[PDB]
This record gives sequence, C-alpha cells and structure tokens, in this order.
Amino acid sequence: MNPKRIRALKSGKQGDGPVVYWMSRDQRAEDNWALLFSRAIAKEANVPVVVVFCLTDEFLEAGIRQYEFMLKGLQELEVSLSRKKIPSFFLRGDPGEKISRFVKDYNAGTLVTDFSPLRIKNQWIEKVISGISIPFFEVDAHNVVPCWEASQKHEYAAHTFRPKLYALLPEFLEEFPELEPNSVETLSDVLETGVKALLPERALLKNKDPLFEPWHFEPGEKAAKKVMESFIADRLDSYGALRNDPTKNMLSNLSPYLHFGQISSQRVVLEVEKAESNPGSKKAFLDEILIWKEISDNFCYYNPGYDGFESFPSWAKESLNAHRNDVRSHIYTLEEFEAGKTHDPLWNASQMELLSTGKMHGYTRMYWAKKILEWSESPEKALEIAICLNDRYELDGRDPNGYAGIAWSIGGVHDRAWGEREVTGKIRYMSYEGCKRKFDVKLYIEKYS
Ligand SMILES: Cc1cc2nc3c(=O)[nH]c(=O)nc-3n(C[C@H](O)[C@H](O)[C@H](O)COP(=O)(O)OP(=O)(O)OC[C@H]3O[C@@H](n4cnc5c(N)ncnc54)[C@H](O)[C@@H]3O)c2cc1C
Repeated sequence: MNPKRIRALKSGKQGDGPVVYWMSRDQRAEDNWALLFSRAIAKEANVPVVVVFCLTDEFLEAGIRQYEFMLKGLQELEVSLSRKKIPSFFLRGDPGEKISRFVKDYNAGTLVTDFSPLRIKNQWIEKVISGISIPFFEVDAHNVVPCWEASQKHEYAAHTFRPKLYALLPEFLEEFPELEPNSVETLSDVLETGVKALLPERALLKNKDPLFEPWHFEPGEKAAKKVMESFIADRLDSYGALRNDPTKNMLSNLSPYLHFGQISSQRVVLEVEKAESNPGSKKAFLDEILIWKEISDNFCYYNPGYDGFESFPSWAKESLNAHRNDVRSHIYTLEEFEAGKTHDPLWNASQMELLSTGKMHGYTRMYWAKKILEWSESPEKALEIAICLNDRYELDGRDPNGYAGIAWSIGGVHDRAWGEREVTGKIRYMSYEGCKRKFDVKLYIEKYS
C-alpha cells in the first residue's frame, strides 16, 4: 500500500453511491492496483465497488486477432469478478459519452481509471472531466514504479533510467494484497457482431485461407499465469544467451498478456526474483520488463509527439535530414510491405511471421523496422508505415512499447550515434550480413514461406 500510485485528476463533490472503476489498460482481477484501490476507497465509504469497461469505436482500425484475444479474456474476467461480488458492466461507444451518462444515471461516488499515457486515452479523459462533478482519480497499475514517480522528465538513455528505477524498487516492489469482496448484454453478443464487421478486412492467403493462427497464444488470466510459470521452469536459464536467436523461441511470450493487462508485470518480477536461475540470464530479463518497458511509458508521457519526427533527439534529426535527398535503394509501398514483397527474404520472413502469429520476435522486429526507413521516401513516411503495420497485426500493438521501439529503430531514441552511411545517416544500422553471423538465417526464412 503506497499513496504515490494514485494521482487526482479532478476534485469535486463526493457522491453517495458505488465506486465506479473504469477498466482500460489493466484487464485483470488479480494484481491490479487500480482495482485494489477501488475496493479500499469503497470499503471506507460504506459503498459497493463496480467495474466498468468501455468498448470504443476504434476497434475497426485493427484486425480480429486483437479483438478476439481481449474479448475472450473479458469473458473469463466477468466470471472471475462475479466470484467476488463485483458486477462488470460492458458499454459500447465513446468513453466520453458512455461514462458521462453512466455516472449520472447510476449515482457514482468516486470514479477511478487505470493509467495509460497514450494520446487516445487522454482524449477520452478530457471529455470525461467535462461532464462529471465527482472526484476523478487514476492509478498506475501497469508499472512497478509509477511513471511520474520514477522520473519527472523524459529520460534520454537506458543507462540513465536504470539508477532512478532500481533505487525506487524496494519502496514499490511489494506483494499484492488480496481483493476482498463487497459486503446489460452477454459478451458473446458483441463478439459475434464485432467479428462480422471486421471479416472483410481479415488477412487471407491465396486460397481464401485466413493467415492468422490463433493456437499460439490462448487468452485469459489463467493462461497468462501458465505462460509465466512455464517460462521460468523451462526457458529462464536460456534467456540470457538465446534471446536474440529467433530460431529458438526462448522468450517469455508475455507481450499479448502484458499489453492487454491480462497479467501484472510486478507479479512477474516477484516470481522471477524468487527463482534460482542463471545470474546473467535473469538480469537480462528484468532489464527488458523493468527498464525498457517502463521507459516506454516514460517516452509517451513526457513527449506528446511520440509518434512524430519532432520527438527524435537533435543529433538524429540533423543526421536524417542531411540524408533526405540521398538516393534510396528501393521504394516499396504500403501494399508491398503488407504482403512482404521486398527483395530481402529476412524482411519477408519477418513480415510473414507477424501475419501468421501476431507476434514478431524481438530481434527480427528491429531488423524489420530499420529496413522500412532504408526503403522509404522520407523518415516521416517510414514512421507511418511502421506504425500502421505494427498496430494492425501485432498482438501487443497500440502500446507505448511499440512507439518507443519504433522511435528507437528509426530515430534512435534511447540510443546514440553510430557510423555515418547514406539514407540512414548516423542511425544504428542492422545489415543482412551481420544477421548471418548472429544466428541461422536459413532456418528463419524456411520457417515462414
Ligand atoms: C520497432 C519495435 C516495435 C515493437 N512493438 C511493440 C509493441 O507494439 N508492443 C510491445 O509490447 N512490444 C513491442 N516491441 C518491443 C519488444 O519487441 C517486445 O516487447 C517483445 O518483442 C515482446 O515479445 P516477448 O515478450 O516474447 O519478449 P521478452 O524477451 O520476453 O521481454 C519481456 C518483456 O519485456 C518487455 N520488453 C522486452 N523487450 C522490450 C523492448 N525492446 N522495449 C520495451 N519493452 C520490452 C516486454 O514487455 C516484454 O514482454 C517492439 C519492439 C520494436 C523494436
């Protein structure tokens, strides 16, 4: 219990009814600080707690691979919350209008949401505060250290965020207390109608066969815990020296569960720190789930233009601009990149892996984004192409981790200058020849036709 995890958004008259919790980024019952604080505030106010989720109108911007994954977990979440006397209300529409009408017609006392630094989340918040008179608070239930408490500014490098975050670990890395219980439309409805609207835009093969394969990642809080415990007892020892070999999938595979909030990163760290494994293989894992993951929330929180050329460091903007008029080797289009029609079979295999599984390997995701810059008309055209492709097919898309990693590959955010070659400038270059020495490229290409 720490009061630094909750920040007030608007102060008003405390109502006389139930505490409404606005679930957005953390779709789980266990290990949800925003859910725990909702009950704690409800208990001291002699009022029940209720959880609300808003299905936004932006779902038609992505495929069904993300729609079915999150909705299937919501079906498990509704039953898991019913076992704790907490009613889950699933609304469909704009949050600025659905939540404003829900608070008034339900007599809410205190309305709480979870933290998300993305622009669209701030878009809803601005409209919510314009239609409520009750207190409005938000809780960071996605980061071990609150994003505003870790650093009060945009950190420039990973080696500068590591001392600040690791110093605040003993105050914020704590066990999760139990969520004690209190004292309309079925989800199968919207899942059927939603899929029907996304079917014409589903990615297919030549024989009218859908490209997505949904047997790689089962959604749900239950399946998320099995993936964590399996990775620790079978892959944690080999994560250090095999995280960059996509031929062996020696990764946690938590990104679909982590992005949708189906599992807490603080719970994952607790189980890893209390697991006797290789010393080097462990330190490399927390470096990604603590430093690199929570620096992405830091990137989107303190940079309003996180998806634009303006958020690049000064040295990268000067480097890339001096190479805007350099002759590009090739200029593929959005339709070419989407179906993997480039002359680089390592890039095609990376794009084919994303279409068929919905989760590209960590190493190949850097090579995939940097070649987009090398084959684009302008750096700004690469940002849009990389964002549209990542957010449409990645199960972990539409996440601060994506915009930060896209800014890392194209603009060198949280990176330094390198050799100065044409087009890419001083940005870190990843050659096909350098990839042949790191791992078996012939194995990765043959794994995806
Ligand atoms: C251009 C680009 C786009 C990306 N798009 C996304 C995205 O939209 N959403 C997303 O969650 N990840 C994205 N990744 C970040 C990273 O690739 C993924 O976190 C990782 O691939 C997820 O698969 P994993 O859980 O099996 O990896 P693991 O090796 O198991 O990492 C464990 C966790 O640490 C975090 N993590 C790992 N690597 C990074 C990293 N480089 N930066 C920040 N956090 C990290 C992830 O949360 C990850 O779940 C992107 C990376 C790049 C370079």
